[PDB]
Amino acid sequence: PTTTPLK
Ligand SMILES: *[C@H]1O[C@H](CO)[C@H](O)[C@H](O)[C@H]1NC(C)=O
Repeated sequence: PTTTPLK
């Protein structure tokens, strides 16, 4: 249910 500084 989250994310991260992807490309
Ligand atoms: C966001 O960065 C995190 C660092 O722990 C992970 O590498 C995660 O897979 C990244 N999200 C995406 C969509 O690449």
